[PDB]
Amino acid sequence: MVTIRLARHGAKKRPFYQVVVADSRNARNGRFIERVGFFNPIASEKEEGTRLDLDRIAHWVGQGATISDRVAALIKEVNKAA
Amino acid sequence: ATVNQLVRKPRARKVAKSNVPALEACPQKRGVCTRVYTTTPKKPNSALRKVCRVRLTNGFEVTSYIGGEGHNLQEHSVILIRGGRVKDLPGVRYHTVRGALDCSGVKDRKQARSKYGVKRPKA
Amino acid sequence: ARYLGPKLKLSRREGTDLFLKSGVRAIDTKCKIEQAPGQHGARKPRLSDYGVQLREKQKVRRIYGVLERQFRNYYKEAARLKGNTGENLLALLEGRLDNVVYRMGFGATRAEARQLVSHKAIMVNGRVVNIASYQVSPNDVVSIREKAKKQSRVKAALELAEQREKPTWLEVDAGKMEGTFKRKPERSDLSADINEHLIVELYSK
Amino acid sequence: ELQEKLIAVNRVSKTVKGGRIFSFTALTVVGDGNGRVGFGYGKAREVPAAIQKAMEKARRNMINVALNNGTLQHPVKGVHTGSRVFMQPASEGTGIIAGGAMRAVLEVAGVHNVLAKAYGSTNPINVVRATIDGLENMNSPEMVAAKRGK
Amino acid sequence: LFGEPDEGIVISRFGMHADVESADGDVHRCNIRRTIRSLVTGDRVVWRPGKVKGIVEAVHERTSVLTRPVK
Amino acid sequence: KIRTLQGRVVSDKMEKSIVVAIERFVKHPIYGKFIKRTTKLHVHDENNECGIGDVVEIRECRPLSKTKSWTLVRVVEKAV
Amino acid sequence: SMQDPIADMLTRIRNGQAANKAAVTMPSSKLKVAIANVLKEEGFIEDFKVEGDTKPELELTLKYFQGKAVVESIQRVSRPGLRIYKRKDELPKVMAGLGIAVVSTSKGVMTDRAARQAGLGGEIICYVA
RNA sequence: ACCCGCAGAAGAAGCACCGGCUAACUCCGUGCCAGCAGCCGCGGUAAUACGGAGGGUGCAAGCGUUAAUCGGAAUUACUGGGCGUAAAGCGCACGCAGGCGGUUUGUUAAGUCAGAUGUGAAAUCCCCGGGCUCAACCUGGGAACUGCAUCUGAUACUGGC
RNA sequence: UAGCUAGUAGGUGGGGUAACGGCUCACCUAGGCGACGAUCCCUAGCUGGUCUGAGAGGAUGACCAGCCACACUGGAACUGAGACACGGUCCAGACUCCUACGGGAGGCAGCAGUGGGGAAUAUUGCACAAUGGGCGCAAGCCUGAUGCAGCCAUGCCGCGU
Repeated sequence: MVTIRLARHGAKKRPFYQVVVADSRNARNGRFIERVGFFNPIASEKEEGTRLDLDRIAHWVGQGATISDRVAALIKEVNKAA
Repeated sequence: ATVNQLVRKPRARKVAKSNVPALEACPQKRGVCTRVYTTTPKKPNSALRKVCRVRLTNGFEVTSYIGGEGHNLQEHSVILIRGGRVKDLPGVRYHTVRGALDCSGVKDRKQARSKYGVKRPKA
Repeated sequence: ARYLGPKLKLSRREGTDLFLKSGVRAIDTKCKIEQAPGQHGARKPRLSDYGVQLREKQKVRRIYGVLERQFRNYYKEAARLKGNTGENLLALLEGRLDNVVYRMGFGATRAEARQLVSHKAIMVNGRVVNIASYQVSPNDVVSIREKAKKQSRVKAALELAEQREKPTWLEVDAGKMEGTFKRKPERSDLSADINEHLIVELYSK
Repeated sequence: ELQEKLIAVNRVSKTVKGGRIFSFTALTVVGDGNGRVGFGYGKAREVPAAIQKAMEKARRNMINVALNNGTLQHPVKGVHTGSRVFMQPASEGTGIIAGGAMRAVLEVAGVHNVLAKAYGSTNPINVVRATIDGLENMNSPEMVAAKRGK
Repeated sequence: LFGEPDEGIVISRFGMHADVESADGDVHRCNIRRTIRSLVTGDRVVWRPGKVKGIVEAVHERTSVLTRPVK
Repeated sequence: KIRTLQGRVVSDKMEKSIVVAIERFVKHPIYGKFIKRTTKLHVHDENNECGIGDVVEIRECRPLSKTKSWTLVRVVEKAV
Repeated sequence: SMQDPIADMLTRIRNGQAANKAAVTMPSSKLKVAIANVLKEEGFIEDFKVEGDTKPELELTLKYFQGKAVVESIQRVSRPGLRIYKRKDELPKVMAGLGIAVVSTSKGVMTDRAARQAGLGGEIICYVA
């Protein structure tokens, strides 16, 4: 039942979403499995960016874990994966 | 002091600022004067000071000062207890403040309003 | 806030430069200075060092005209530091836009200086002002932004800017509606009251 | 330095032939160095008369202060009676909250790289005296193996 | 403290107070003001209520015919 | 990481239920000195093959019984 | 003492140097000598010279630091109620920022300076400036 | 979000202090009263303090109060506090527990002394960057991984032996 | 709170869970337990971490993350692995209502809102836009989860004033 979802993070309007693994169970956030990147949609220098760390994701999924479309953002972000 | 003794019964760091017990809590209380009483101060300060016992609802029936010059109505005036005792008064524990709402207003004072004088309208 | 306040009189009680009744008669005169502004309540100065030091820093706070809320903010930043807390604070303080609105010669009084920034009427190359609480950059062409452009305040200010609190560090300009804060304020050029073991000393529990 | 601070003249009471009289007697610190602070106990009958008698006295013996960085060579601790005192070598470049019992004498020493704090007592009489006793002790070294090779 | 002046005879010394039986006959445990001091039981007093507690602010102890040390 | 520990059983007539001391130190620390922090588990004894001063190794296990959850394993030594 | 030898050692020193017993002699225990050595090689004493360990003598010569007593600091801290020597140099130091305070390592007693400084821990067996 | 126009600041200082200490005190009513009054105390005192007036201090859209905490308090002492007498030798013993005993090498390696590695979650705390109207507000990066937890070397130390 | 044990423990065996194991009974053995502080009582939900304090430490536990405990009186099983499920299971009941009055019937430690309590602190809110989780084949739907916004200096940072 493992899930990789985007926890809408960063103070709203600017979410600085942060793609994370958690049990798809929480409607929205709740239980945390482990972090896995970010997608910051507003104005930032670094250490603060937008992360997609495509590799780890793939290990989880293999054995059955799921991913968002704002991870699809992340995935297809440079068409990084796409 | 052998460690071995000490260890057995350890010795307490925290603070140690103590004098006598004080009570309750709830930032305010819902209370009205039992009666509005009047007491002496001390002798060379040769005065008389106006007060009130006060049933609350966040513990303890307190006797309370009603200050500056003057005080509230007798009985249960609608009185506001906004805490107190005095340096010059042992062992009182919540006081009934005027120049501050419920009460009457601290009469013949206007030399303060957050405290004393008037309970001017909290802007 | 500006914090709100009345200017020549003030100059009499704190007794030092803090950069604030800018116009054409300022301090003393036509009504001196130091011959009261009270006539009852100052009648037995009940000083202590708290006093001396209070005033000491107070000057400095006022020298920049900053709210205490903010002043504090500066103090702390400096304090974290490995350094001798004090100095680094001054750079910081000085570093703000209001400070830098008078030192380029747009503002003069903090109030005025700010007044400009405040009313979206002095700019920086510094995180959208409308505020002189803003803090200016190395190269900040602290530049004029509308209804003040070499107007009265600014034009005259660009003068005394030059002589402000010698900004060797921020290139005091305001004539070109600019004022290129080249780099941060440092104790290369003072304008201080305290000493860094009077104020540093002063802060203490 | 060359500074002196007049720590205090002191109203004492004798309690004489007739009334109960009260004096000034002065402990003052003087210092003319980090390496020299001297403090003297004067007697007398006025704030100056006292201070002077202190200063004088103080100037009598102008002695060690915060060797090494304007800071101690080594942190030192002070008793005098029951007084618990403390001073460190540091920098004043690391700051120094320049106390009284730690920028009076330190000031007339001139140095301030030494950070201090006294526990217990409010009595300078013993405590800054103990602070002084606490400052002194920071020795004469004698190598990068000083004590470790005399 | 103050109240309304009224007469009374001091029925009792109330320790701390003095208790005054009024002109009417009404007994009021009264305070005794810092201001007055020539009070004794039997004095006819001006006592006042508060605005029981009373207060005494006038007395009437008539001439000597007995003391202890001398009062 | 390890929990087959060469503790020691000592308990006896403790019918088939003897205990192995998986013993330890704990320091009384803030206010000083070294005490034991101690663990006994009635180990594998199971007819008391955890014995008397039988410095018994035990291997951590299932409860094989109420406390036999340290199976014994060894006995290494005897001690006084 | 009756129940901490280093603390007598230390104290005997204290009382020794105090009375500027520029020589203080007492039995060696293997540590004692060893420590004494370090002191020896750390000016505190310049030497000790020893006889016996189940029998007595370990004579330390305290110098004068500089006319003033060598040590002008020394005292027990390792009672049977107390050790605070954890491995991996999880023993740092106190007033041995001036002197030694010889540690005992993997094997041995050393100038602490060496094991201590060196991260080798060394057990901080006794205490000097 | 952001962005910007207008006039005038229009619509923005009160609030707390001020008898010391403590930032600030007078002038007057009261005034040995009525009171103030954190703490000390101020209350005849013509107030400073009361009470007011006024004046002064100290603050910013705040500024005060309460309830209300660790802090300083080394004031319970770890750091870091105490039995001749200031709160500290049992009446006195014995004495089990407890704890603690010499000594010498040898030895465990356990503790210690040497190490390993994992394991502290995350926040990303701190540190230190960084992000946004400064700032508040967003993040990251070194730093929470310690110790656990477990291994082990040395073995003097320490205890094992 | 200085006392423990018969399901006691163990043994032993069945018994049981998925299963470990008295774990449990059956039997036995006598076991089987605490003054390194047990038993007893309360109290506390408890952590990352909160608080403060130089720290020591102390405090703290937020206004989170992490975890639980707990979600109409008592009882009582389920589906489901999991839930004896804050608005999924039976009665009494409590409790209150239903009720042709028997029988029965009936309930925001989710929310606002309500009662109102207390010092007092939140819209019968908006919103799926995105965000998630669900459902739904799925499409979709759902989603007071949620987003955005409502309501309170209470708590922060500023311009202003």
